[PDB]
Amino acid sequence: SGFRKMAFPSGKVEGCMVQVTCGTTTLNGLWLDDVVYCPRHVICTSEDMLNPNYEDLLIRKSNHNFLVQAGNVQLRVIGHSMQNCVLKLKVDTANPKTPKYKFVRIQPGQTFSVLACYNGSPSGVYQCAMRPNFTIKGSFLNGSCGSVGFNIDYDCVSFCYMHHMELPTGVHAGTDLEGNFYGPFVDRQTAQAAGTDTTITVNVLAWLYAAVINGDRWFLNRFTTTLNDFNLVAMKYNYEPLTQDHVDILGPLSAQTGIAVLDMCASLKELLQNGMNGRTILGSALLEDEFTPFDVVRQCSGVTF
Amino acid sequence: SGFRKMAFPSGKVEGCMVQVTCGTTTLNGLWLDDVVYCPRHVICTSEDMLNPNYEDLLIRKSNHNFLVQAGNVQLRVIGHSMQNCVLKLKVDTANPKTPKYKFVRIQPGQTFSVLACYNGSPSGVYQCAMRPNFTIKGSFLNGSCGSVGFNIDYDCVSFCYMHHMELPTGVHAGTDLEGNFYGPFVDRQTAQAAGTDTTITVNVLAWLYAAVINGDRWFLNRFTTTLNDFNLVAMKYNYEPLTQDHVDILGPLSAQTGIAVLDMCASLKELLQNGMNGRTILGSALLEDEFTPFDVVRQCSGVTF
Ligand SMILES: NCc1ccc2c(c1)CCO2
Ligand SMILES: [Cl-]
Ligand code: NA
Repeated sequence: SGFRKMAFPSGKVEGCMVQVTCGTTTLNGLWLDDVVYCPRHVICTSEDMLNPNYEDLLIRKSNHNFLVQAGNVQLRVIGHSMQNCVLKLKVDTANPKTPKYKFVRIQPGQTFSVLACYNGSPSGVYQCAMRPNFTIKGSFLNGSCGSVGFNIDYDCVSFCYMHHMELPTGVHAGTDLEGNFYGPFVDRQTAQAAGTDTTITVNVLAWLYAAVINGDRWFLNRFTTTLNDFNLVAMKYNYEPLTQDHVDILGPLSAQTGIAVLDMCASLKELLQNGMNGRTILGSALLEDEFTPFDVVRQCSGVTF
Repeated sequence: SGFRKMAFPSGKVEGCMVQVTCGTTTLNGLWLDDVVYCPRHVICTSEDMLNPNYEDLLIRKSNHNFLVQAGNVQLRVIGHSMQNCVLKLKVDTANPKTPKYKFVRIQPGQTFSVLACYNGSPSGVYQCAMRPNFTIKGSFLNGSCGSVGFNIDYDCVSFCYMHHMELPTGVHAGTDLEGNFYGPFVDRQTAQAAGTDTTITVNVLAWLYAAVINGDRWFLNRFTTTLNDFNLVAMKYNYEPLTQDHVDILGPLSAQTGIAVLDMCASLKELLQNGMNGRTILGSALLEDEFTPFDVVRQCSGVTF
């Protein structure tokens, strides 16, 4: 028993992290087969940062301008190109530690593990969710750009995030591994802000099921509700709308615990309208929304990688 | 910016996890050099759980009674010995993936990463603290025994915990890697119960310093306290006593933020009296006690906001 915010084991990704230096700028790269991926803003000085022309900045660069270190071994860059906001550095050696992998783009509300890295060395791992406002509430210091996020399904690593920047509120923005930003952000120093965030309803429900499975039941009640009724409540409390597909995804947990989703929606309605009355749920005084239904099932089932 | 419960990258430990089978029982083992460490209760049978005599159970075993599987490979057991509550199986292959490592016994309040494993395969990684009552609040299902906890300050893995059992309240008990239990617990199924747990005061103070470093000051006040008056108050809320050692340990964070340790104690006193009045600290509505002073310094910027 027990329920913890849990990251995937990070070993398969640790073996892919390299250090990329261009000029005075050092950050992290992802080395897979014979390509190192990193943010294209690595090629900017701080003046270009204000309004960069990335194709122009890249023309000046020769392969030898990119210093890439894998541990204490240098990698020789033999080609370079840009895809959206990522730079792709062709190297002369395929990574012998390349795992089975795919590039995937995730949806807001989905969770993933972040391997935070500095100078090509993994420093920590934690679990994140893509917020509805397309930021992530990460923990990142200067030098962490190019750190990546991922999930593991079977033996295949699905890379979903590469870290690019921090917004003024201290939350974080980045791209998928094809260099498309999550959210309405751009890689330059201009005025940018996170939009108003909302709470991930299906994830809060999943976490209430996790609580019940772990013996925390005080919030259960006799009442049920309807989607249209609940979604009016959700809107009022800045929760994402709950869809029928969300209800279906929670089906397993409803059958396992004997609490139908709209039964649990009635619990959540009452929590939103009245608070927790001094109690906690799974050790939290807040409603937790960064566990997906799959996360709850997986941790309450013991799946391995 | 940001502040997360952050585990160490798990890859160095992942490459040490094996499966140990004795009879009908399978759990996890830790393979370092040519030795596999696992809980000695793997040799218990179903009527041997209340008062097992481990010396008598072990003398009846031959090396080939121990099945050790490392990934797809069977390891050959060529010797065995018991040390306190751990079994040490000598095998005929040194683990080629053995990291630099040491065995460290930790004190209550210390944090570490847990690599949850089932059948020798890692499932996930999360952060735990050794509670004042010598339990940990983990996430462990049947088959998780022999999972380990560790830190990796620099490049050396300090192994500090091996999981043995779950107590009636759902919390977890285990040993150091020399097989000595944390707390008054024994590897018998006779009824035992964790002592009343308390809050790790020095860690809460660390986390409040983390909140100031990341730019939040709302909970400070104009007051101070003597160390003894602080302790007289905090023990009425089930907080651990704060010692001069703890005050010394917090010196660096005090210097970085400009807030004297006993002034931060006065802030904590008021937080216990008032609650948070609808506010949060580093995203939490409760006072967090599983970040040590060392953790905060490792994760936070060196420049206060
Ligand atoms: N706006 C994120 C960002 C961060 C660094 C950097 C750039 C953008 C361009 C030059 O270097
Ligand atoms: Cl310690
Ligand atoms: Na109900």
